[PDB]
Amino acid sequence: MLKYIIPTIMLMPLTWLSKNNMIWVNSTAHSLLISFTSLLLMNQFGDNSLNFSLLFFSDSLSTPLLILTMWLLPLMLMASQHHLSKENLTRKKLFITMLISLQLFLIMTFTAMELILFYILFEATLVPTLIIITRWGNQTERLNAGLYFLFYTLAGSLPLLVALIYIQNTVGSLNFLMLQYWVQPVHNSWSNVFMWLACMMAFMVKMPLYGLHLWLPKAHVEAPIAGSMVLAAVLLKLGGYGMLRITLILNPMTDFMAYPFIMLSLWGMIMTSSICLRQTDLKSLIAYSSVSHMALVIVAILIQTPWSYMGATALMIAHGLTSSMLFCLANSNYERIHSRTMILARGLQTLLPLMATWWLLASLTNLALPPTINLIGELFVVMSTFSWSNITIILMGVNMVITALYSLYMLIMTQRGKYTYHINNISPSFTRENALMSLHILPLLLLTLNPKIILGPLY
Amino acid sequence: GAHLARRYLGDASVEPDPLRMPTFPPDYGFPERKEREMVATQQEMNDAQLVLQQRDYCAHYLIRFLKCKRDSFPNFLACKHERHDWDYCEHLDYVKRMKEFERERRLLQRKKRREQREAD
Amino acid sequence: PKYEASRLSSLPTTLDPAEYDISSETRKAQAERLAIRSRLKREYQLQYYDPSRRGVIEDPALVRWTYARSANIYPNFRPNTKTSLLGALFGIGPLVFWYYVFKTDRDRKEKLIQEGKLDRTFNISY
Amino acid sequence: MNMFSSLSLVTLLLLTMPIMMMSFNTYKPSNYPLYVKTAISYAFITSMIPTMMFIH
Amino acid sequence: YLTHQQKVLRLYKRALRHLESWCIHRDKYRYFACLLRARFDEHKNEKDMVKATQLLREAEEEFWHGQHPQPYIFPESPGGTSYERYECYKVPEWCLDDWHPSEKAMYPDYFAKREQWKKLRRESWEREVKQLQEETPVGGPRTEALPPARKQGDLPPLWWHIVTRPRERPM
Amino acid sequence: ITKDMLPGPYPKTPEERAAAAKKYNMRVEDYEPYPDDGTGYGDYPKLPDRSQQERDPWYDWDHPDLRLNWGEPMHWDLDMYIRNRVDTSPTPVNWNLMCKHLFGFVAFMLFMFWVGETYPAYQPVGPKQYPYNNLYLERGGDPNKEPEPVVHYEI
Amino acid sequence: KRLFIIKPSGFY
Amino acid sequence: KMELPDYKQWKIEGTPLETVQEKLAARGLRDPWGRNEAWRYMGGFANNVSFVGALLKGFKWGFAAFVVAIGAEYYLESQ
Amino acid sequence: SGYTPEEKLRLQQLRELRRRWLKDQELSPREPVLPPNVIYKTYRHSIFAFTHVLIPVWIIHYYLKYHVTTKPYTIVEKKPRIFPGDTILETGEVIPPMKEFPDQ
Amino acid sequence: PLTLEGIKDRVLYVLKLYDKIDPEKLSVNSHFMKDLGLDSLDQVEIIMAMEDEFGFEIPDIDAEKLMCPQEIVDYIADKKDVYE
Amino acid sequence: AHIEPRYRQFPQLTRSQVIQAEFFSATMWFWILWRFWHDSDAVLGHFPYPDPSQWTDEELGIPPDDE
Amino acid sequence: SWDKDVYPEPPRRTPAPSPQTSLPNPITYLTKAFDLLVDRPVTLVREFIERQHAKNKYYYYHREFRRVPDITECQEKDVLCMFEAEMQWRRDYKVDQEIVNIIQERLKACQQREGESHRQNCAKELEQFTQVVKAYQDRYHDLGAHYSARKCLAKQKQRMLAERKAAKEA
Ligand SMILES: CCCCCCCCCCCCO[C@@H]1O[C@H](CO)[C@@H](O[C@H]2O[C@H](CO)[C@@H](O)[C@H](O)[C@H]2O)[C@H](O)[C@H]1O
Ligand SMILES: CCCCCCCCCCCCO[C@@H]1O[C@H](CO)[C@@H](O[C@H]2O[C@H](CO)[C@@H](O)[C@H](O)[C@H]2O)[C@H](O)[C@H]1O
Ligand SMILES: CCCCCCCCCCCCO[C@@H]1O[C@H](CO)[C@@H](O[C@H]2O[C@H](CO)[C@@H](O)[C@H](O)[C@H]2O)[C@H](O)[C@H]1O
Ligand SMILES: CCCCCCCCCCCCO[C@@H]1O[C@H](CO)[C@@H](O[C@H]2O[C@H](CO)[C@@H](O)[C@H](O)[C@H]2O)[C@H](O)[C@H]1O
Ligand SMILES: CCCCCCCCCCCCO[C@@H]1O[C@H](CO)[C@@H](O[C@H]2O[C@H](CO)[C@@H](O)[C@H](O)[C@H]2O)[C@H](O)[C@H]1O
Ligand SMILES: *C(=O)CCCCCCCCCCCCC
Repeated sequence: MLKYIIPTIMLMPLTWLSKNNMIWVNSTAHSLLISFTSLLLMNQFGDNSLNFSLLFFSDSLSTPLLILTMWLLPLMLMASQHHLSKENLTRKKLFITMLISLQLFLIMTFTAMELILFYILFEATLVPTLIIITRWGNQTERLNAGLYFLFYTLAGSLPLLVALIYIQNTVGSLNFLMLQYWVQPVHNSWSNVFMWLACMMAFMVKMPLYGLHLWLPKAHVEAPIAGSMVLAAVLLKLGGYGMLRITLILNPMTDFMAYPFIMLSLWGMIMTSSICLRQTDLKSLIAYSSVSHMALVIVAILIQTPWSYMGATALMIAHGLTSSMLFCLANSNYERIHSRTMILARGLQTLLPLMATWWLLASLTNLALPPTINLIGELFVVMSTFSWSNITIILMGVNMVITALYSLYMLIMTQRGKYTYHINNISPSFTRENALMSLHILPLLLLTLNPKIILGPLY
Repeated sequence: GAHLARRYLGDASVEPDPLRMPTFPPDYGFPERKEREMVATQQEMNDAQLVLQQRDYCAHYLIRFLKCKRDSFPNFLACKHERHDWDYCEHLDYVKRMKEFERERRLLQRKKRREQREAD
Repeated sequence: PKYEASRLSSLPTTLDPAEYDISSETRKAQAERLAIRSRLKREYQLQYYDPSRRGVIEDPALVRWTYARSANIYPNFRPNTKTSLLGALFGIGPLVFWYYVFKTDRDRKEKLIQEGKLDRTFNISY
Repeated sequence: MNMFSSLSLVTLLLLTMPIMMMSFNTYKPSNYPLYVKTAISYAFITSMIPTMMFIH
Repeated sequence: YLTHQQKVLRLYKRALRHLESWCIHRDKYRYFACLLRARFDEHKNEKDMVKATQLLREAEEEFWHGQHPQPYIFPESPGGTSYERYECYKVPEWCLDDWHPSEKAMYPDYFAKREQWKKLRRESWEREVKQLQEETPVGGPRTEALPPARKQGDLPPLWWHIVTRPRERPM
Repeated sequence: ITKDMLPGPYPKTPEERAAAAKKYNMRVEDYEPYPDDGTGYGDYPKLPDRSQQERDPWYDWDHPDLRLNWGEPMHWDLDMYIRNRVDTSPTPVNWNLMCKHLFGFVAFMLFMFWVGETYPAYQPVGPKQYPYNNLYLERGGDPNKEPEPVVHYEI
Repeated sequence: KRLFIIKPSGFY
Repeated sequence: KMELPDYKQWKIEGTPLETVQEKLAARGLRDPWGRNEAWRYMGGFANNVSFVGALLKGFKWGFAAFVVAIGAEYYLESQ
Repeated sequence: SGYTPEEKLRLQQLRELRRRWLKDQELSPREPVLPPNVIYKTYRHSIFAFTHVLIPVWIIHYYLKYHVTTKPYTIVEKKPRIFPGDTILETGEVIPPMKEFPDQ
Repeated sequence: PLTLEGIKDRVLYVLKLYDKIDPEKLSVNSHFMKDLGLDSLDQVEIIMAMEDEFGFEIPDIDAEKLMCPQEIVDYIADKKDVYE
Repeated sequence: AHIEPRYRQFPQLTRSQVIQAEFFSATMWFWILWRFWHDSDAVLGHFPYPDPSQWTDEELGIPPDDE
Repeated sequence: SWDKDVYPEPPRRTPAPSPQTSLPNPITYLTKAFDLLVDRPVTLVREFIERQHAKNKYYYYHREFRRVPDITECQEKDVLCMFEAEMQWRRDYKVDQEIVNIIQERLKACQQREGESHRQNCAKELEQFTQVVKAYQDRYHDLGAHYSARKCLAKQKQRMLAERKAAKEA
């Protein structure tokens, strides 16, 4: 992984030693080059994972998550450089440094062999993310959003640290390859119930699980666009990636410990989908849409079937591009009208025709139109939960109806109807904004031609 | 319709049950009853790929019609005579089913009329 | 047959008994209502028609609405009998209901599999 | 076989061609509606060939 | 807020439209349109207002009972089949300011004339505001009515968005 | 927007009620807040529960699509009452009567379908007869076994 | 006659 | 640009509008908008087919071609 | 009910402006200033058939013949119906006729 | 494709087919009440006839103000963007 | 245009539309008459429907009451 | 091109043209036009491409995996042996998935080929599919997403224990 870690680190001197007016050009060009080389991780084998060294490994789960992570950095830079234009030079370079450092922590997090190394980088991501929200958010509520984000995470993560250290004492290793062979079954006792909770709750909060999700709508409504993109696209998936790995050592106790969380997720996805129908803030609507989508991922991980694990992987990747695209779409309106209220600016299709097309394509992926990888992921989870229990189809089917209604309600409210008369500063879509939207949707749809690369190890 | 009023409004004990008929032995009142003859072999209907519901005692006419249709393409107005033969065979097949209903109806009526003898 | 209004079918204005009892007090009230609307209409129009204005005419009414629908709710929340029962019935109740529906269904299915009585002849995808 | 299958697929592929040309390669908005209408009429002809083979 | 006369005349027009929806045929509608006008005429000179209000009150109840459940609606009227149909083609005039210079170059004469309208709007704004200030009572405007231009060479205050509004069939 | 122009807690005193009405651009006589349970309405006005479809379509609204004027207080459930969603317009038939006829029609039809299922129509014919022991082999029967013969006689 | 059609900019 | 036909030609006589004017005359009423409807009952709008006439459009020539077509068929089957 | 004198005057003034504005939407003769029988009906149909039928059917047939049908079970046809009295091209076998029917 | 004179011709045409109006005393400036002796119910019917003539609705708030033929022409020309 | 609008009068018609409409109306009636001349069975009944009450007890195999 | 034993196909029996009409068959002429306008040009292009391929002949190989001791022979916690046994089991699992896929493809091809007689004429293919699905289910079903050779062996031993118990009491 040194061929990715080191060039990522080099982006920092690159940004700091650039000419004043070339910080965005240089950082964007070379982060795109790093993303190109990330495709070399597709050397996956049917039986063995790609095991580089004693520290780092990559398998079919972490590979698509790595490529998404390295793809997002250039997109984030493009998305940020307009609202940061008036910032002074040193504070721009600091902002870019936080983005680079987040990428560095993330690629190491998704490839760490040892669970305690994973924990430390898993936790290091809080610092740049918190700094980005509270320093470069626009509103007073960003300070409170930072605190909710910080302490929800640490409330669950500190128990995880104790559980992991306890496991290493008992088993002798936290190396994931070792744990695949030395894993022992988990017996019923109150000790193991709390071991199970300590091992899972930190990941549930990050997904987020319904009931522990209140931090998320705060964090998005307050974060700057780049903070929203990485928060939605990648940082939520730390929780999903965490469970997909740690559930290896929690069987067979997951048979019954999953029940409370499957119920919260199955009911939660309907509650949070219904909430989207009455949201007045466009960014808050997109944030609540993430909670509903990640509820499926939690259910998929908890029922532990080959089909559910494949659907969970595809869903995490697909939601990453869709949700980040939706935040970018909402931000482009915000840069003109400087408000997140959905009903403020309407009929925008009349004024911005091509942008309305990006809105349509993002909506259709959000509601999982076949054969998008959004639909592939959701369908695989639906297929596997039906085998878990036939009645889940009622809840899963109802959530599909609600998802269409709010996905198209958002499209109809902002794009259709009559334009607002007094909003006369809707300038034409910039080339930068159009390129930003295409760099989301084009790879998303191209993946429909070869879905296997985003289906994970169980493929 | 007429038969439906008799069963649903009149006496249902002397009307055939369409789902349970026949209820009397086929040789009851029918000395030396012949068997229905089948002209088409099982292998012939297998190669003709007849729909299973079409593999009845008229299948030889359907096979002859189907062959004519193929051989007369593109003239889709030919094989009317062959179509009529198959249609007519089906009509007689249906009339035979109508006689089975009437035979059962009269036997049921005879039984009740006889069971009045054994208690009058 | 008199009109029976409902929540989702209002009483027509022409059938409103009060639409014809327009006294000097009511006419005074109507004039005051029109005065507010005209005052707001003039404030809006002076910005809307201003040739040098490019942007959004911020509406305090819209700002108050979105604020009321979010930020102002918890500060005015009081845990009492009403909010506790609705909280318990709507938040906890569905989770318990679905737990028993699924737990009961899965217990039955597991028992059938353990006795070879559930037909899984061709079931090899899960 | 080879004519039946080829023509049945060319019917479907013909219908997608006006969509693909909207990628501006060979694009003449002068009369796109006539172009689309002509594509349907040609697809109808090509689809009758495998229909005739099924009828036969 | 509607006077008694306004209410009675609105009921007459509404009742004739629902009557025409029932009759369909022109000769039949003419017959019953005259019978209906006779009923309104039978009480035209009622002077005791209490009695007249009772007549109007009862007439509205009779109208509600006998209205067509699916009356004819003019296609472009609210609730009609063409209502708001062309709104998606109505583009505000300010959008033209954002045209690329090569787009404006295609209509040199249109954009020269447009520049004169913007000059007229700019030169007139301050006088428009001043007139509204000095003609509005101290408390504020009590109705939505706007005045005309008084002096010659002045424009009626707040004219731009009425004059330059989109055409009803903009394409 | 200053904090004094934002929604506040439920108004306790008549001076507060007069102040809240002013902030919302309403007559103090028309201003009525939601009941002061613990539900979080604060002092936001309670307006008539009417769809925007019910508003005059000929008035020159600032927002014609919403039928809203700039600066007028918005209904708490405005987003539920836009013209694309819940309509509360008066109906030519009373709501209660409308439910009786729709439910009654549905209930009658369901009853009569049960009746027609219990007393099916059919023709006066015997069963369709098939050769080769009711097509035992064609229907997939095991070649190695033997069905009890199904015999059909002439009539 | 022919009337100018007010459209948003299509150049970008 | 457009020449409107002379307005004096619109008379209610000879139309069902005349019948309505007689029914209203019995009661003492009058129909003042009658002439504004007259054009709908005059000219090329005067006579329209009945429902049976509408269904039987083209029956005369369809029947004529039928007789010739079957007359020819009998002639051929004769030879 | 009728326009007040002040309403009449304002409508008259707005009416003059609106009509001048609409008149100003007319395009001038040079606008837009743009930068720089039977047989001809056979040609368009001939070139269209070549680029939209012949070329696509060349591509599909090549694709089907040399890639799709070189793999098992990619194109599966229902086997032809065989009636009594038929001759098999592959073998030369002659299917026997059906029995002699009874008269009907 | 309406014109200002075409609208006037048809507005006067409809009024000349109304039995309560002397077709000779009718000018574009005649006031339905002061010059022609009609009442407010007659005014409603005239407006309804204009809506049928031109196939669109004139709301009661606007309709009640049109008291002469010329005002009807001006109203219709305004709604239909007729400038010649 | 080639067809000019009229005021309160029957519209202008072309010969082509009148003749084409009549020809296809006549084709509909020729087709119905021709089809009904050859295929009246499709409307009236292909085969006779028997009267079951007129079948003898011999052919139905109904034994006499004393058997 | 492919092994006919692996992907069997019954011999094909096409009837000969036996027309009973005097009208020309539009398909026959269209068939001739297709061979002239489409088949012949396509074949020439392919023959040219095959000429270039014949000049540059090179080979690839099907990888062969030697057998290694399986999980039953591995000592507890001996990762070095468990790793090779686990990798072999994972390869065999992928192969068995494709064996089932071959049998399902045979079954689906038979159903289409046999037309309306498929129910009687595809009994052999349906039997083989039924047996292979049963064997595959016994090996691999219910292992979960975190499956392994160890869990698969535990599943088998439970099945052997039940079969022993039933046999003994019987
Ligand atoms: C014995 C161990 C010592 C190890 C020291 C190794 C590094 C020594 C670096 C010495 C050169 C530093 O260079 C000094 O700082 C920066 C970075 O170049 C230059 O100025 C900078 O301006 C902007 C950034 O503000 C950029 O275009 C670019 O980074 C550079 O041009 C100064 O004009 C130069 O005087
Ligand atoms: C998705 C595109 C990604 C673009 C990435 C851009 C960076 C590319 C980095 C190229 C690295 C090549 O690295 C070097 O390649 C040469 C090929 O000449 C290899 O050369 C070797 O390959 C194999 C090794 O088993 C053998 O045939 C032989 O030993 C030799 O040919 C070296 O083993 C490798 O060290
Ligand atoms: C979102 C919140 C999620 C909450 C999830 C709650 C899950 C609850 C799991 C209950 C099972 C706990 O584990 C269970 O504890 C009991 C003690 O009570 C243990 O009981 C143990 O001690 C008792 C002594 O009393 C012995 O009789 C028993 O033989 C022994 O098993 C069991 O070994 C174990 O089966
Ligand atoms: C070929 C069609 C086959 C299906 C035909 C189905 C017809 C079945 C119709 C069932 C619906 C009958 O529903 C019934 O209607 C009558 C008529 O108002 C109602 O009658 C009641 O309401 C009316 C009006 O308020 C009042 O006069 C009074 O209160 C009472 O008569 C009943 O309260 C209702 O129950
Ligand atoms: C194998 C044969 C297939 C079917 C062939 C059928 C061919 C039939 C051709 C019919 C052509 C008729 O042509 C049309 O006939 C109608 C008859 O009313 C004439 O119409 C005539 O009567 C109508 C009123 O009844 C009026 O339009 C007018 O009095 C007069 O024109 C048309 O002027 C003539 O153009
Ligand atoms: C006789 O040949 C049977 C023909 C079927 C007649 C249908 C009768 C319809 C009666 C209405 C059904 C009411 C429910 C019992």
